[PDB]
Amino acid sequence: MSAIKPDMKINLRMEGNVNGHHFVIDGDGTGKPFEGKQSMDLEVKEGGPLPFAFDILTTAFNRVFAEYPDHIQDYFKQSFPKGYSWERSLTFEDGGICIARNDITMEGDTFYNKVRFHGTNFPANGPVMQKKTLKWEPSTEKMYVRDGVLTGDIHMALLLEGNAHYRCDFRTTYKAKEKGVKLPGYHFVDHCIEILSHDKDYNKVKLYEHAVAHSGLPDN
Ligand SMILES: O=S([O-])[O-]
Ligand SMILES: O=S([O-])[O-]
Repeated sequence: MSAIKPDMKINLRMEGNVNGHHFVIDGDGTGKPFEGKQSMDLEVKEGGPLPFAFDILTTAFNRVFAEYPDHIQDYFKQSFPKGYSWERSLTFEDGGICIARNDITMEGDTFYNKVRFHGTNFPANGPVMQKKTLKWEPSTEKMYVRDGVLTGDIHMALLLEGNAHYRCDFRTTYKAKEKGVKLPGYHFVDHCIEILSHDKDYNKVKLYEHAVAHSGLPDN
């Protein structure tokens, strides 16, 4: 009923535009759905070298890849073989705003990902456009249903030069392709995302995420 393997390939193409700058990015990677770990090699095919911080894009490059325990419904693994899509708002504290789409589908041992990323109102002297971002801090997503739709909220923070932080609020909606796929209870998903290596101008990046679901206190 699932057909999600313990090892899967990941195939991804992103087209997008931030502060007027258009780009295209390709990803080929591998992951381990049931351990909640994945890794990806990203390559810019148009719009390079990007005039903005690469970190803003990186959560755009699948909650399938998260370790769900048994007492929590796993909507993402239950949305296959047919797949699902998500939509995200990234509200930055200094007025920068991004919206994002991923349409996720499966052929054999490979997830396919049609991704769209649009950003604006980023200040010219901000960390994004000055490229002063170091990494996303690990996070904790909250998952809840709001009018028959699974929703994730995250207080994200980008570490900057000098250990300052640049805030971002995520809200993501998640939508199974198949009707009447069972919504889960209110729960959490810890994340940690990480650029493992990158070339100088970020035309080549190697990314890794690790995520695990939990009920919160007292259970976790
Ligand atoms: O857990 S992360 O730092 O690889
Ligand atoms: O479950 S709480 O009340 O400790």
